[PDB]
Amino acid sequence: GNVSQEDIIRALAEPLIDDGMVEKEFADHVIEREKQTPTGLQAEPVGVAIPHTMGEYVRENAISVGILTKPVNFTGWYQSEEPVPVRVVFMLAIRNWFDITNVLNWIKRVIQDRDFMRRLLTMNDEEIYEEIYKKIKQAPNLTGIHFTKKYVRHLN
Amino acid sequence: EVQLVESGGGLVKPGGSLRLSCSASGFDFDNAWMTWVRQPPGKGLEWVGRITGPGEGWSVDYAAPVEGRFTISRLNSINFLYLEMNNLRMEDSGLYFCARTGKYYDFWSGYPPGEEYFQDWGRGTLVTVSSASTKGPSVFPLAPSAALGCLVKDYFPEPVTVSWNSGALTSGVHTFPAVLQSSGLYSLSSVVTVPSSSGTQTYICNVNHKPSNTKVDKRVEPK
Amino acid sequence: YELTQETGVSVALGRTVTITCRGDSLRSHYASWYQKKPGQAPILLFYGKNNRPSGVPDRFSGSASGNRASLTISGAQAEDDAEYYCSSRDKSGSRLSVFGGGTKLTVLSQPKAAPSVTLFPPSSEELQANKATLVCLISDFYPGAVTVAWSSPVKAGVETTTPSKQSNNKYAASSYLSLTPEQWKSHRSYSCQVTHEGTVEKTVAPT
Ligand SMILES: *[C@@H]1O[C@H](CO)[C@@H](O)[C@H](O)[C@H]1NC(C)=O
Repeated sequence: GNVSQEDIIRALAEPLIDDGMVEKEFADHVIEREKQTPTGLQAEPVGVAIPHTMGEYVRENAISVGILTKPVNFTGWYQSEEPVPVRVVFMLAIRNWFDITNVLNWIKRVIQDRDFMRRLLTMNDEEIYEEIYKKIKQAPNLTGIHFTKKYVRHLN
Repeated sequence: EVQLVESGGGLVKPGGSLRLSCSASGFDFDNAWMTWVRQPPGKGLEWVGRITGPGEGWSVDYAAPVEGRFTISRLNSINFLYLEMNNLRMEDSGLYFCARTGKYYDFWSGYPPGEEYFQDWGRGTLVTVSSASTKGPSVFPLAPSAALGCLVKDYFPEPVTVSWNSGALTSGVHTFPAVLQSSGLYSLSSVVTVPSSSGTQTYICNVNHKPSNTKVDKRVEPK
Repeated sequence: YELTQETGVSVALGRTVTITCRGDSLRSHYASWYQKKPGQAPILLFYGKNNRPSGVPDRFSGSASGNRASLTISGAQAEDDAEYYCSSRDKSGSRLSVFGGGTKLTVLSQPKAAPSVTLFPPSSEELQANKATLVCLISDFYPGAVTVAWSSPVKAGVETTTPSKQSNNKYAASSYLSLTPEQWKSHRSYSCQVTHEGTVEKTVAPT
Protein backbone atom coordinates (compact mmCIF):
# COMPACT_ATOMS: atom_id res chain seq x y z
CA GLY A 1 0.00 0.00 0.00
CA ASN A 2 3.02 2.26 -0.34
CA VAL A 3 3.66 4.50 -3.35
CA SER A 4 3.36 2.88 -6.80
CA GLN A 5 4.91 3.87 -10.14
CA GLU A 6 1.61 5.04 -11.65
CA ASP A 7 1.09 7.43 -8.74
CA ILE A 8 4.41 9.29 -9.14
CA ILE A 9 3.98 9.65 -12.89
CA ARG A 10 0.41 10.87 -12.48
CA ALA A 11 1.42 13.20 -9.68
CA LEU A 12 4.36 14.55 -11.66
CA ALA A 13 2.29 15.05 -14.81
CA GLU A 14 -0.56 16.94 -13.12
CA PRO A 15 1.09 20.42 -13.15
CA LEU A 16 2.25 19.80 -16.71
CA ILE A 17 -1.32 18.94 -17.60
CA ASP A 18 -2.69 21.87 -15.63
CA ASP A 19 -0.28 24.30 -17.27
CA GLY A 20 -0.75 23.03 -20.83
CA MET A 21 2.70 21.58 -21.53
CA VAL A 22 1.31 18.10 -22.34
CA GLU A 23 -2.04 16.58 -23.22
CA LYS A 24 -4.36 15.14 -20.57
CA GLU A 25 -3.71 11.56 -21.75
CA PHE A 26 0.05 12.12 -21.31
CA ALA A 27 0.62 10.15 -18.11
CA ASP A 28 -1.00 6.91 -19.34
CA HIS A 29 1.47 6.84 -22.20
CA VAL A 30 4.41 7.56 -19.90
CA ILE A 31 3.21 4.56 -17.86
CA GLU A 32 3.01 2.40 -20.97
CA ARG A 33 6.53 3.39 -21.99
CA GLU A 34 7.84 2.63 -18.50
CA LYS A 35 6.54 -0.91 -18.90
CA GLN A 36 8.23 -1.18 -22.32
CA THR A 37 11.27 1.17 -22.09
CA PRO A 38 12.18 1.34 -18.39
CA THR A 39 14.15 4.35 -17.22
CA GLY A 40 15.62 3.35 -13.84
CA LEU A 41 19.22 4.51 -13.48
CA GLN A 42 21.35 3.23 -10.56
CA ALA A 43 23.29 6.14 -8.98
CA GLU A 44 25.48 7.06 -5.95
CA PRO A 45 23.26 8.32 -3.06
CA VAL A 46 19.87 7.08 -4.38
CA GLY A 47 18.33 5.66 -7.60
CA VAL A 48 17.05 7.86 -10.42
CA ALA A 49 14.20 7.46 -12.92
CA ILE A 50 13.46 9.46 -16.07
CA PRO A 51 9.87 8.68 -17.13
CA HIS A 52 9.30 10.08 -20.58
CA THR A 53 7.71 9.48 -23.92
CA MET A 54 9.63 10.01 -27.18
CA GLY A 55 7.68 13.26 -27.77
CA GLU A 56 4.11 11.95 -28.16
CA TYR A 57 1.45 14.09 -26.42
CA VAL A 58 4.02 16.80 -25.54
CA ARG A 59 3.20 20.35 -26.55
CA GLU A 60 5.85 22.57 -24.89
CA ASN A 61 9.07 21.24 -23.41
CA ALA A 62 8.87 21.01 -19.63
CA ILE A 63 10.21 19.08 -16.64
CA SER A 64 8.74 18.02 -13.30
CA VAL A 65 10.84 16.73 -10.41
CA GLY A 66 9.81 14.40 -7.59
CA ILE A 67 11.45 13.44 -4.28
CA LEU A 68 10.53 10.25 -2.44
CA THR A 69 11.33 9.76 1.26
CA LYS A 70 10.95 5.95 0.90
CA PRO A 71 12.52 4.19 -2.10
CA VAL A 72 10.39 2.86 -4.95
CA ASN A 73 11.25 0.08 -7.39
CA PHE A 74 11.59 1.15 -11.03
CA THR A 75 12.79 -1.49 -13.47
CA GLY A 76 16.27 -0.57 -14.61
CA TRP A 77 17.03 1.32 -17.80
CA TYR A 78 19.88 -1.19 -18.23
CA GLN A 79 19.15 -4.87 -17.68
CA SER A 80 20.39 -6.00 -14.28
CA GLU A 81 17.79 -8.46 -12.89
CA GLU A 82 17.84 -5.98 -10.00
CA PRO A 83 15.20 -3.27 -9.51
CA VAL A 84 16.50 0.25 -8.87
CA PRO A 85 15.49 1.87 -5.54
CA VAL A 86 14.47 5.36 -6.69
CA ARG A 87 14.17 8.50 -4.59
CA VAL A 88 14.64 11.12 -7.37
CA VAL A 89 12.44 11.22 -10.52
CA PHE A 90 12.90 13.46 -13.58
CA MET A 91 9.76 13.53 -15.71
CA LEU A 92 10.66 14.67 -19.22
CA ALA A 93 8.20 16.27 -21.64
CA ILE A 94 10.38 16.88 -24.70
CA ARG A 95 9.24 16.70 -28.32
CA ASN A 96 12.40 16.53 -30.49
CA TRP A 97 14.66 13.46 -30.37
CA PHE A 98 17.44 15.92 -31.05
CA ASP A 99 16.24 17.98 -28.10
CA ILE A 100 15.61 14.84 -26.07
CA THR A 101 19.20 13.61 -26.36
CA ASN A 102 20.56 16.99 -25.25
CA VAL A 103 18.36 16.98 -22.16
CA LEU A 104 19.34 13.44 -21.10
CA ASN A 105 23.02 14.31 -21.63
CA TRP A 106 22.49 17.27 -19.30
CA ILE A 107 20.59 14.96 -16.94
CA LYS A 108 23.66 12.71 -16.69
CA ARG A 109 25.99 15.52 -15.59
CA VAL A 110 23.58 16.39 -12.75
CA ILE A 111 23.36 12.79 -11.52
CA GLN A 112 27.16 12.39 -11.46
CA ASP A 113 27.30 15.03 -8.67
CA ARG A 114 26.27 12.84 -5.75
CA ASP A 115 26.25 15.57 -3.08
CA PHE A 116 23.69 17.49 -5.14
CA MET A 117 21.52 14.37 -4.94
CA ARG A 118 22.19 14.21 -1.20
CA ARG A 119 21.13 17.85 -1.00
CA LEU A 120 18.00 17.32 -3.11
CA LEU A 121 17.03 14.50 -0.74
CA THR A 122 16.81 17.13 2.04
CA MET A 123 15.70 20.43 0.45
CA ASN A 124 12.52 22.47 0.07
CA ASP A 125 10.39 22.80 -3.06
CA GLU A 126 11.70 26.37 -3.41
CA GLU A 127 15.31 25.28 -2.81
CA ILE A 128 15.13 22.51 -5.41
CA TYR A 129 13.45 24.94 -7.82
CA GLU A 130 16.07 27.69 -7.76
CA GLU A 131 18.87 25.11 -7.59
CA ILE A 132 17.59 23.23 -10.66
CA TYR A 133 16.53 26.46 -12.38
CA LYS A 134 20.13 27.65 -12.07
CA LYS A 135 21.54 24.43 -13.54
CA ILE A 136 19.20 24.84 -16.52
CA LYS A 137 20.50 28.40 -16.84
CA GLN A 138 24.14 27.26 -16.49
CA ALA A 139 23.53 24.51 -19.07
CA PRO A 140 24.83 25.59 -22.51
CA ASN A 141 23.19 24.61 -25.81
CA LEU A 142 20.27 23.19 -23.83
CA THR A 143 16.98 23.82 -25.61
CA GLY A 144 14.32 26.12 -24.27
CA ILE A 145 12.45 24.39 -21.45
CA HIS A 146 9.74 25.21 -18.90
CA PHE A 147 10.35 24.94 -15.15
CA THR A 148 8.18 26.41 -12.39
CA LYS A 149 8.07 25.95 -8.62
CA LYS A 150 4.87 23.94 -9.03
CA TYR A 151 6.88 21.50 -11.15
CA VAL A 152 8.74 20.57 -7.93
CA ARG A 153 6.84 18.18 -5.67
CA HIS A 154 7.58 15.91 -2.71
CA LEU A 155 5.86 12.53 -2.91
CA ASN A 156 4.96 9.56 -0.70
CA GLU B 1 5.57 -8.84 -40.74
CA VAL B 2 7.37 -5.69 -41.85
CA GLN B 3 7.01 -5.21 -45.59
CA LEU B 4 8.63 -2.47 -47.63
CA VAL B 5 8.00 -2.37 -51.37
CA GLU B 6 9.90 0.09 -53.51
CA SER B 7 8.67 1.27 -56.91
CA GLY B 8 9.34 3.99 -59.48
CA GLY B 9 12.81 3.09 -60.70
CA GLY B 10 13.44 2.43 -64.35
CA LEU B 11 15.21 3.67 -67.45
CA VAL B 12 15.77 7.44 -67.50
CA LYS B 13 18.13 9.84 -69.32
CA PRO B 14 20.54 12.45 -67.90
CA GLY B 15 18.85 15.61 -66.73
CA GLY B 16 15.58 13.71 -66.34
CA SER B 17 13.34 13.29 -63.33
CA LEU B 18 11.96 10.33 -61.45
CA ARG B 19 9.70 9.71 -58.46
CA LEU B 20 10.41 6.73 -56.24
CA SER B 21 7.88 5.32 -53.84
CA CYS B 22 7.93 2.92 -50.93
CA SER B 23 4.90 1.25 -49.37
CA ALA B 24 5.14 0.16 -45.73
CA SER B 25 3.23 -2.37 -43.64
CA GLY B 26 3.60 -4.27 -40.39
CA PHE B 27 4.76 -1.44 -38.13
CA ASP B 28 3.95 2.07 -36.92
CA PHE B 29 4.79 3.89 -40.13
CA ASP B 30 3.23 7.22 -39.17
CA ASN B 31 5.70 7.72 -36.28
CA ALA B 32 8.82 6.08 -37.74
CA TRP B 33 11.93 7.57 -39.28
CA MET B 34 12.43 6.50 -42.89
CA THR B 35 15.66 6.53 -44.90
CA TRP B 36 16.66 6.23 -48.55
CA VAL B 37 19.95 4.45 -49.36
CA ARG B 38 21.53 3.80 -52.76
CA GLN B 39 24.15 1.39 -54.05
CA PRO B 40 25.85 2.23 -57.35
CA PRO B 41 26.65 -0.74 -59.59
CA GLY B 42 29.88 -2.30 -58.34
CA LYS B 43 30.04 0.14 -55.42
CA GLY B 44 28.98 0.29 -51.77
CA LEU B 45 26.02 1.56 -49.81
CA GLU B 46 25.63 5.32 -49.72
CA TRP B 47 23.31 7.20 -47.38
CA VAL B 48 20.96 9.50 -49.30
CA GLY B 49 18.73 11.19 -46.75
CA ARG B 50 16.28 10.79 -43.93
CA ILE B 51 12.82 12.11 -42.98
CA THR B 52 11.86 12.35 -39.31
CA GLY B 53 8.51 12.11 -37.56
CA PRO B 54 5.86 14.47 -36.22
CA GLY B 55 7.83 15.49 -33.11
CA GLU B 56 10.66 16.68 -35.35
CA GLY B 57 8.32 18.51 -37.76
CA TRP B 58 8.99 15.93 -40.52
CA SER B 59 12.36 17.62 -41.10
CA VAL B 60 14.55 16.02 -43.76
CA ASP B 61 18.34 15.73 -43.82
CA TYR B 62 20.19 15.23 -47.10
CA ALA B 63 23.58 13.90 -48.13
CA ALA B 64 25.70 16.71 -49.54
CA PRO B 65 25.77 15.46 -53.19
CA VAL B 66 21.97 15.27 -53.50
CA GLU B 67 21.16 18.38 -51.49
CA GLY B 68 19.00 20.64 -53.65
CA ARG B 69 18.11 18.01 -56.26
CA PHE B 70 16.24 15.25 -54.41
CA THR B 71 13.23 15.74 -52.13
CA ILE B 72 11.98 13.25 -49.53
CA SER B 73 8.33 13.27 -48.49
CA ARG B 74 5.65 11.08 -46.98
CA LEU B 75 1.93 10.36 -46.96
CA ASN B 76 1.15 8.64 -43.66
CA SER B 77 -2.51 8.03 -44.52
CA ILE B 78 -1.38 5.43 -47.07
CA ASN B 79 2.01 4.62 -45.50
CA PHE B 80 4.03 5.82 -48.48
CA LEU B 81 7.56 7.23 -48.61
CA TYR B 82 8.68 9.23 -51.63
CA LEU B 83 11.96 10.28 -53.21
CA GLU B 84 11.50 12.80 -56.04
CA MET B 85 14.71 13.00 -58.10
CA ASN B 86 15.53 15.85 -60.47
CA ASN B 87 18.61 16.55 -62.62
CA LEU B 88 19.52 12.87 -62.54
CA ARG B 89 22.94 11.81 -63.81
CA MET B 90 24.71 8.56 -64.51
CA GLU B 91 26.45 9.19 -61.17
CA ASP B 92 23.01 8.80 -59.51
CA SER B 93 22.19 5.47 -61.18
CA GLY B 94 21.95 2.35 -59.05
CA LEU B 95 19.63 0.49 -56.71
CA TYR B 96 17.66 2.54 -54.14
CA PHE B 97 16.23 1.11 -50.88
CA CYS B 98 13.97 2.47 -48.17
CA ALA B 99 14.99 1.56 -44.64
CA ARG B 100 13.04 1.79 -41.44
CA THR B 101 15.31 3.83 -39.18
CA GLY B 102 15.59 3.38 -35.42
CA LYS B 103 17.09 5.75 -32.89
CA TYR B 104 19.83 4.84 -30.40
CA TYR B 105 21.31 6.89 -27.56
CA ASP B 106 23.17 5.25 -24.70
CA PHE B 107 22.68 7.31 -21.53
CA TRP B 108 25.99 6.97 -19.68
CA SER B 109 28.28 7.10 -22.70
CA GLY B 110 26.20 8.52 -25.54
CA TYR B 111 26.67 11.89 -27.21
CA PRO B 112 23.76 13.66 -28.96
CA PRO B 113 22.10 13.35 -31.44
CA GLY B 114 22.61 9.67 -30.86
CA GLU B 115 22.94 7.21 -33.71
CA GLU B 116 20.48 6.02 -36.37
CA TYR B 117 20.34 2.38 -37.48
CA PHE B 118 18.33 0.63 -40.22
CA GLN B 119 16.28 -2.23 -38.77
CA ASP B 120 14.26 -3.20 -41.89
CA TRP B 121 14.95 -2.73 -45.59
CA GLY B 122 13.19 -3.23 -48.89
CA ARG B 123 14.51 -5.22 -51.83
CA GLY B 124 14.96 -2.01 -53.80
CA THR B 125 14.11 -0.29 -57.05
CA LEU B 126 16.63 0.07 -59.88
CA VAL B 127 17.17 3.47 -61.51
CA THR B 128 19.34 3.36 -64.64
CA VAL B 129 20.67 6.63 -66.04
CA SER B 130 22.41 6.32 -69.40
CA SER B 131 22.47 7.98 -72.81
CA ALA B 132 22.18 4.64 -74.63
CA SER B 133 18.52 4.92 -75.77
CA THR B 134 17.59 1.27 -76.59
CA LYS B 135 19.30 -1.42 -78.64
CA GLY B 136 18.43 -4.83 -80.03
CA PRO B 137 21.29 -7.32 -79.75
CA SER B 138 23.68 -8.67 -82.36
CA VAL B 139 24.21 -12.43 -82.17
CA PHE B 140 27.25 -14.39 -83.45
CA PRO B 141 28.05 -18.11 -83.22
CA LEU B 142 30.98 -19.36 -81.15
CA ALA B 143 31.96 -22.44 -83.14
CA PRO B 144 33.99 -25.26 -81.54
CA SER B 145 37.69 -25.43 -82.36
CA ALA B 146 33.49 -29.68 -76.61
CA ALA B 147 32.36 -26.13 -75.77
CA LEU B 148 30.10 -24.28 -78.24
CA GLY B 149 28.22 -21.07 -77.54
CA CYS B 150 26.59 -17.79 -78.60
CA LEU B 151 27.69 -14.18 -78.10
CA VAL B 152 25.19 -11.36 -77.54
CA LYS B 153 26.55 -7.92 -78.39
CA ASP B 154 25.56 -4.29 -77.83
CA TYR B 155 22.09 -4.11 -76.27
CA PHE B 156 20.26 -2.00 -74.14
CA PRO B 157 18.37 -2.21 -71.80
CA GLU B 158 18.68 -5.13 -69.46
CA PRO B 159 17.73 -7.91 -69.28
CA VAL B 160 18.13 -10.62 -71.97
CA THR B 161 16.95 -14.24 -72.23
CA VAL B 162 18.66 -17.19 -73.90
CA SER B 163 17.57 -20.67 -75.01
CA TRP B 164 19.30 -23.62 -76.67
CA ASN B 165 17.85 -26.14 -79.14
CA SER B 166 14.90 -23.76 -79.58
CA GLY B 167 13.67 -24.08 -76.02
CA ALA B 168 15.14 -27.58 -75.96
CA LEU B 169 15.86 -27.15 -72.23
CA THR B 170 19.35 -28.58 -72.72
CA SER B 171 21.59 -29.04 -69.69
CA GLY B 172 25.24 -28.09 -69.51
CA VAL B 173 24.36 -24.54 -70.61
CA HIS B 174 25.98 -21.66 -68.72
CA THR B 175 24.94 -18.05 -69.36
CA PHE B 176 27.57 -15.56 -68.30
CA PRO B 177 26.72 -12.32 -66.49
CA ALA B 178 26.88 -9.51 -69.01
CA VAL B 179 29.44 -6.72 -69.08
CA LEU B 180 28.49 -3.05 -69.39
CA GLN B 181 30.77 -1.99 -72.21
CA SER B 182 32.65 1.30 -72.12
CA SER B 183 30.24 2.71 -74.70
CA GLY B 184 27.42 2.03 -72.23
CA LEU B 185 26.05 -1.05 -74.01
CA TYR B 186 25.70 -4.57 -72.63
CA SER B 187 27.34 -7.73 -73.94
CA LEU B 188 26.76 -11.28 -72.75
CA SER B 189 27.81 -14.84 -73.61
CA SER B 190 26.15 -18.23 -73.23
CA VAL B 191 27.95 -21.53 -73.72
CA VAL B 192 26.95 -25.19 -73.63
CA THR B 193 29.22 -28.24 -73.57
CA VAL B 194 28.18 -30.95 -76.01
CA PRO B 195 29.28 -34.46 -77.04
CA SER B 196 32.44 -34.34 -79.14
CA SER B 197 30.80 -36.75 -81.61
CA SER B 198 27.00 -36.37 -81.38
CA GLY B 199 27.91 -34.99 -86.65
CA THR B 200 24.17 -34.26 -86.76
CA GLN B 201 24.27 -32.33 -83.48
CA THR B 202 21.88 -29.67 -84.86
CA TYR B 203 22.71 -26.95 -82.35
CA ILE B 204 20.99 -23.56 -82.71
CA CYS B 205 20.79 -21.05 -79.86
CA ASN B 206 17.79 -18.79 -79.29
CA VAL B 207 17.94 -15.33 -77.70
CA ASN B 208 14.84 -13.23 -77.05
CA HIS B 209 14.89 -9.50 -76.23
CA LYS B 210 11.43 -8.40 -75.08
CA PRO B 211 12.41 -4.69 -74.69
CA SER B 212 13.25 -4.61 -78.41
CA ASN B 213 10.84 -7.40 -79.45
CA THR B 214 13.96 -9.07 -80.83
CA LYS B 215 14.11 -12.82 -81.49
CA VAL B 216 16.99 -14.60 -83.28
CA ASP B 217 18.27 -18.17 -83.64
CA LYS B 218 21.85 -19.08 -84.62
CA ARG B 219 22.55 -22.42 -86.28
CA VAL B 220 26.07 -22.61 -84.85
CA GLU B 221 28.14 -25.19 -86.71
CA PRO B 222 31.61 -26.78 -86.26
CA LYS B 223 32.98 -25.05 -89.37
CA TYR C 1 35.63 7.89 -46.16
CA GLU C 2 35.19 9.05 -42.59
CA LEU C 3 34.65 5.34 -41.92
CA THR C 4 37.33 2.98 -43.21
CA GLN C 5 37.00 -0.79 -43.64
CA GLU C 6 39.27 -3.55 -44.93
CA THR C 7 38.64 -4.03 -48.63
CA GLY C 8 38.29 -7.79 -48.17
CA VAL C 9 38.93 -10.49 -45.60
CA SER C 10 39.04 -14.29 -45.82
CA VAL C 11 38.34 -17.01 -43.26
CA ALA C 12 37.85 -20.76 -42.90
CA LEU C 13 34.73 -22.70 -42.01
CA GLY C 14 34.24 -22.72 -38.25
CA ARG C 15 36.99 -20.18 -37.62
CA THR C 16 36.62 -16.74 -36.02
CA VAL C 17 37.04 -13.48 -37.93
CA THR C 18 36.86 -9.79 -36.94
CA ILE C 19 36.05 -6.86 -39.26
CA THR C 20 36.90 -3.33 -38.20
CA CYS C 21 35.59 0.12 -39.00
CA ARG C 22 37.81 3.13 -38.21
CA GLY C 23 36.85 6.79 -37.94
CA ASP C 24 36.95 9.82 -35.69
CA SER C 25 33.18 9.85 -35.17
CA LEU C 26 33.46 6.36 -33.65
CA ARG C 27 35.16 7.89 -30.63
CA SER C 28 31.87 9.64 -29.83
CA HIS C 29 29.27 7.52 -31.68
CA TYR C 30 28.51 3.82 -31.81
CA ALA C 31 28.24 2.00 -35.09
CA SER C 32 25.83 -0.50 -36.60
CA TRP C 33 26.63 -3.35 -38.97
CA TYR C 34 24.84 -4.73 -42.02
CA GLN C 35 25.27 -7.87 -44.11
CA LYS C 36 24.69 -7.53 -47.86
CA LYS C 37 24.45 -10.41 -50.25
CA PRO C 38 24.20 -10.14 -54.05
CA GLY C 39 20.60 -9.61 -55.09
CA GLN C 40 19.42 -9.33 -51.46
CA ALA C 41 18.29 -6.70 -48.99
CA PRO C 42 20.79 -5.71 -46.28
CA ILE C 43 20.26 -7.38 -42.92
CA LEU C 44 20.96 -5.40 -39.75
CA LEU C 45 23.26 -7.44 -37.48
CA PHE C 46 24.38 -5.30 -34.58
CA TYR C 47 24.16 -1.72 -33.33
CA GLY C 48 24.96 0.37 -30.27
CA LYS C 49 26.89 -1.01 -27.31
CA ASN C 50 25.61 -4.60 -27.30
CA ASN C 51 22.40 -4.63 -29.39
CA ARG C 52 21.80 -7.69 -31.58
CA PRO C 53 18.34 -7.78 -33.24
CA SER C 54 16.12 -10.76 -32.54
CA GLY C 55 16.79 -13.20 -35.37
CA VAL C 56 20.49 -12.46 -35.91
CA PRO C 57 22.62 -15.48 -34.89
CA ASP C 58 24.67 -15.16 -31.69
CA ARG C 59 27.89 -15.88 -33.60
CA PHE C 60 27.63 -12.18 -34.59
CA SER C 61 28.90 -9.67 -32.00
CA GLY C 62 30.06 -6.05 -31.86
CA SER C 63 32.62 -4.00 -29.95
CA ALA C 64 33.92 -0.44 -29.94
CA SER C 65 37.16 1.11 -28.74
CA GLY C 66 38.75 4.47 -29.43
CA ASN C 67 38.12 5.46 -33.05
CA ARG C 68 37.55 1.83 -34.00
CA ALA C 69 34.33 -0.18 -34.16
CA SER C 70 34.54 -3.87 -34.88
CA LEU C 71 32.34 -6.87 -35.71
CA THR C 72 33.27 -10.49 -34.93
CA ILE C 73 31.90 -13.79 -36.25
CA SER C 74 32.49 -16.88 -34.11
CA GLY C 75 32.26 -20.10 -36.05
CA ALA C 76 31.99 -18.61 -39.52
CA GLN C 77 29.65 -20.41 -41.93
CA ALA C 78 29.09 -20.37 -45.66
CA GLU C 79 25.96 -18.24 -45.28
CA ASP C 80 28.19 -15.55 -43.74
CA ASP C 81 30.06 -15.24 -47.08
CA ALA C 82 28.77 -11.76 -47.86
CA GLU C 83 29.62 -8.08 -47.80
CA TYR C 84 29.69 -6.14 -44.53
CA TYR C 85 29.04 -2.43 -44.00
CA CYS C 86 29.37 -0.26 -40.92
CA SER C 87 27.36 2.90 -40.31
CA SER C 88 27.68 5.85 -37.92
CA ARG C 89 27.55 9.63 -37.92
CA ASP C 90 30.03 11.47 -40.13
CA LYS C 91 31.16 14.00 -37.50
CA SER C 92 30.63 14.32 -33.77
CA GLY C 93 27.16 15.77 -33.21
CA SER C 94 25.94 15.28 -36.76
CA ARG C 95 22.38 14.59 -37.95
CA LEU C 96 23.81 13.00 -41.11
CA SER C 97 24.84 9.36 -41.51
CA VAL C 98 27.51 7.55 -43.54
CA PHE C 99 28.45 4.03 -44.58
CA GLY C 100 31.90 2.53 -44.73
CA GLY C 101 33.38 1.22 -47.94
CA GLY C 102 32.42 -2.34 -47.07
CA THR C 103 34.36 -5.55 -46.39
CA LYS C 104 33.96 -8.59 -48.62
CA LEU C 105 34.08 -11.62 -46.33
CA THR C 106 35.13 -14.88 -47.99
CA VAL C 107 34.32 -17.99 -45.98
CA LEU C 108 36.48 -20.68 -47.55
CA SER C 109 33.82 -23.38 -47.48
CA GLN C 110 34.82 -25.41 -50.50
CA PRO C 111 37.82 -27.30 -51.87
CA LYS C 112 39.89 -25.20 -54.25
CA ALA C 113 38.87 -25.72 -57.89
CA ALA C 114 41.02 -24.63 -60.81
CA PRO C 115 39.33 -22.41 -63.41
CA SER C 116 38.14 -23.95 -66.68
CA VAL C 117 38.97 -21.54 -69.53
CA THR C 118 37.64 -21.38 -73.09
CA LEU C 119 38.89 -18.87 -75.66
CA PHE C 120 36.89 -18.20 -78.83
CA PRO C 121 38.33 -16.45 -81.90
CA PRO C 122 36.17 -13.80 -83.61
CA SER C 123 33.37 -15.33 -85.67
CA SER C 124 33.27 -14.90 -89.44
CA GLU C 125 29.81 -13.30 -89.26
CA GLU C 126 31.13 -10.54 -86.99
CA LEU C 127 34.13 -10.09 -89.29
CA GLN C 128 31.78 -9.82 -92.28
CA ALA C 129 30.17 -7.12 -90.11
CA ASN C 130 33.62 -5.43 -89.91
CA LYS C 131 34.02 -6.14 -86.20
CA ALA C 132 36.01 -8.50 -84.01
CA THR C 133 35.95 -9.62 -80.39
CA LEU C 134 37.79 -12.37 -78.53
CA VAL C 135 35.85 -14.17 -75.79
CA CYS C 136 37.40 -15.78 -72.70
CA LEU C 137 34.96 -17.69 -70.48
CA ILE C 138 36.25 -18.67 -67.03
CA SER C 139 34.05 -21.07 -65.07
CA ASP C 140 34.00 -23.53 -62.18
CA PHE C 141 36.74 -21.94 -60.07
CA TYR C 142 36.81 -21.61 -56.29
CA PRO C 143 37.56 -19.28 -54.58
CA GLY C 144 36.59 -16.38 -56.85
CA ALA C 145 39.96 -14.69 -57.19
CA VAL C 146 40.69 -14.44 -60.91
CA THR C 147 42.83 -11.94 -62.76
CA VAL C 148 42.74 -12.08 -66.57
CA ALA C 149 45.65 -10.95 -68.75
CA TRP C 150 45.79 -10.81 -72.54
CA SER C 151 53.51 -13.19 -76.72
CA SER C 152 53.52 -9.47 -75.94
CA PRO C 153 52.58 -8.73 -72.29
CA VAL C 154 50.38 -5.82 -73.41
CA LYS C 155 46.59 -5.62 -73.60
CA ALA C 156 44.33 -2.71 -74.56
CA GLY C 157 40.57 -2.59 -75.06
CA VAL C 158 39.74 -5.17 -72.38
CA GLU C 159 36.48 -5.55 -70.46
CA THR C 160 36.22 -8.20 -67.72
CA THR C 161 33.20 -9.22 -65.69
CA THR C 162 33.02 -9.50 -61.92
CA PRO C 163 33.14 -13.11 -60.67
CA SER C 164 29.72 -14.61 -60.13
CA LYS C 165 28.54 -17.70 -58.28
CA GLN C 166 26.99 -20.64 -60.13
CA SER C 167 24.54 -23.35 -59.13
CA ASN C 168 27.65 -25.43 -58.41
CA ASN C 169 28.41 -22.64 -55.89
CA LYS C 170 31.74 -22.24 -57.68
CA TYR C 171 32.34 -19.01 -59.58
CA ALA C 172 32.44 -17.85 -63.18
CA ALA C 173 33.74 -14.83 -65.05
CA SER C 174 34.29 -13.65 -68.62
CA SER C 175 36.68 -11.29 -70.40
CA TYR C 176 36.03 -9.62 -73.76
CA LEU C 177 38.84 -8.21 -75.92
CA SER C 178 37.62 -6.14 -78.86
CA LEU C 179 39.78 -5.69 -81.95
CA THR C 180 39.37 -4.50 -85.45
CA PRO C 181 39.45 -7.19 -88.16
CA GLU C 182 42.77 -5.80 -89.35
CA GLN C 183 44.26 -5.89 -85.84
CA TRP C 184 43.45 -9.60 -85.54
CA LYS C 185 45.44 -10.25 -88.73
CA SER C 186 48.00 -7.56 -87.83
CA HIS C 187 49.15 -9.22 -84.59
CA ARG C 188 50.79 -12.64 -84.52
CA SER C 189 48.27 -14.09 -82.04
CA TYR C 190 46.21 -13.18 -78.98
CA SER C 191 46.38 -14.94 -75.64
CA CYS C 192 44.14 -15.26 -72.58
CA GLN C 193 46.12 -15.76 -69.36
CA VAL C 194 44.06 -16.08 -66.15
CA THR C 195 45.57 -16.39 -62.67
CA HIS C 196 43.73 -18.15 -59.84
CA GLU C 197 45.64 -18.85 -56.61
CA GLY C 198 48.99 -17.93 -58.14
CA THR C 199 48.35 -19.49 -64.33
CA VAL C 200 46.20 -21.30 -66.89
CA GLU C 201 46.68 -19.62 -70.26
CA LYS C 202 44.97 -20.12 -73.61
CA THR C 203 45.78 -18.73 -77.05
CA VAL C 204 44.00 -18.10 -80.36
CA ALA C 205 45.44 -17.61 -83.87
CA PRO C 206 44.23 -15.36 -86.74
CA THR C 207 43.77 -18.57 -88.78
C1 LIG D 1 12.03 -4.18 -4.87
O1 LIG D 1 11.98 -5.53 -5.37
C2 LIG D 1 12.74 -6.47 -4.59
C3 LIG D 1 12.66 -7.80 -5.32
O2 LIG D 1 13.50 -8.82 -4.78
C4 LIG D 1 12.18 -6.51 -3.16
O3 LIG D 1 12.96 -7.40 -2.36
C5 LIG D 1 12.16 -5.11 -2.55
O4 LIG D 1 11.54 -5.14 -1.27
C6 LIG D 1 11.43 -4.13 -3.47
N1 LIG D 1 11.44 -2.78 -2.92
C7 LIG D 1 10.46 -1.89 -3.11
C8 LIG D 1 10.63 -0.55 -2.46
O5 LIG D 1 9.46 -2.16 -3.79
